[PDB]
Amino acid sequence: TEYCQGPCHENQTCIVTHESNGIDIITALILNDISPLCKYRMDLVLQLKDNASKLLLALMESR
Amino acid sequence: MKSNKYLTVNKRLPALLEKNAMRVTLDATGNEGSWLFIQPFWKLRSNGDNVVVGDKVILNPVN
Repeated sequence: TEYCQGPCHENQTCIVTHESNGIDIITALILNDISPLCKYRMDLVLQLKDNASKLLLALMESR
Repeated sequence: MKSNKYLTVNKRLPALLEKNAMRVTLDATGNEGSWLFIQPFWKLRSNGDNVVVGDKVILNPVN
């Protein structure tokens, strides 16, 4: 986020066009629920989802 | 489907050669012991969660 939460315009391209699936891993973080963590403790999965959403928002900004 | 028989576990029956193992066969009508519980052995779903296609289910004996 702090890499690209500004209109950096470079780290965003560096991240989206990554041959690592990481851009897909962020989406999975948002959507898919963490099965063991969420049952035992729900706050941390919520924090993960919020941070993933903030990162994805950072990934568009002035584009 | 091919055999038209239900997988039933005869609890009080030794296996072919196992010293202290139970026997499982195909009964054409069920001996009231043909109930198998799909517990979450995959460690991904939780009790009551939908059985995930491909999930490592645990078809434990009921009777």
